[PDB]
Amino acid sequence: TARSANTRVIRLRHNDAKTLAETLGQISEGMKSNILIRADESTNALVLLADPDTVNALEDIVRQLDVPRAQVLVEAAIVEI
Amino acid sequence: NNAMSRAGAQVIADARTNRLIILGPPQARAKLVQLAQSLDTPTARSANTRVIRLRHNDAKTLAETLGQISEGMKSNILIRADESTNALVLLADPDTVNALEDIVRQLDVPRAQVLVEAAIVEI
Amino acid sequence: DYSVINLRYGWVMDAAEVLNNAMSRAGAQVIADARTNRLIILGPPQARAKLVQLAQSLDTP
Amino acid sequence: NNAMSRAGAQVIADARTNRLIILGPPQARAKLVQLAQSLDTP
Amino acid sequence: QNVPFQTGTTVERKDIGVSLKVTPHINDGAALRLEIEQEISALLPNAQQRNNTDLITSKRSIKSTILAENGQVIVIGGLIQDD
Repeated sequence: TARSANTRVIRLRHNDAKTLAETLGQISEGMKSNILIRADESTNALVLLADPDTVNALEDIVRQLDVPRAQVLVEAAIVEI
Repeated sequence: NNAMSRAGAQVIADARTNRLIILGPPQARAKLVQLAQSLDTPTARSANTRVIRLRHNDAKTLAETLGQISEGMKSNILIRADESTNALVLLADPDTVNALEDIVRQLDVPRAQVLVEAAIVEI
Repeated sequence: DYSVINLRYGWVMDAAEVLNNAMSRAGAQVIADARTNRLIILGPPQARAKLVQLAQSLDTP
Repeated sequence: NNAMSRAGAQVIADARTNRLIILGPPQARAKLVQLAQSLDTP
Repeated sequence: QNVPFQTGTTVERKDIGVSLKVTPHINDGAALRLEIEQEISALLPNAQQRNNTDLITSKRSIKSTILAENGQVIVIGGLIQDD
């Protein structure tokens, strides 16, 4: 029955796994009957272990923290007469 | 155990297989199976979180200040930061969420620029 | 009689010490659920009605 | 609690919602609601 | 070019020529922030003293921090020197 197959594996885009993992571990006290978010820097992935409400909440965190960032082309110009 | 007044009936828990063995009247059985069916429904302290993007400010710099003011908004309160996407993770009751939104909307402004022209004349 | 009610913003943690002393020094009883914010009260119907009204005034910010 | 001499009537506080539940005579109710209205003045 | 310069003889390598170092900070929308460190060096063969390379290592060197709009040709700096 329960506390069995209640785990999750999350790939990450545009973010490191351990960097977000410290922040999710520091916010996951308020989602606590057990909560475990650990990282993997090899395939940049994130291992979740939580009840499915907490799983959906952490998916809402992750889907709003993994965005493609923006680029700037800077053209500086110097004129001297 | 305190469902019957000060015992008579009995109650036995199974926290591995989540089972309940109750030894008593049939109406307490029926009404508390109904309270079980209302009791295994999700309710509060669930989906009471928030993610805030920041403009013109770092996340950790404001996060120390919000963590140092958030003792007075305290039944739990959690503001942590992210310097990658400059964002701020809030966990609070919705009144405290609106109060911290009032803090954030008055601390993220575009700052002002000066063009300075110094001039030196010598004869 | 027995009943169970919800709370929108009210806390059964704070209201437990209230409702235990709602009856003088016990008779009626009161049971809190701080996970699902439920209140199971076992007593007179007027205390039920007046304290559901205090709950509806109590879950106001 | 010491408004009645050494109890009879009772008094119950709510420090979250600032409520007062008093169980006693109506004149203590009226005079102490008036002391409340003088008491919540700065 | 990349030239040596004496710090004693205990010489050291140092870069000479057009250079640019940008660091942006990007809002979701308009009004980007820029931290510019632009420079133009040169090297001088004409006015040589009794000493080493008179390296014009800054001829312009504007190290500023501005806040611009994403299609707007703006002016960062200037010099008008009359004599």
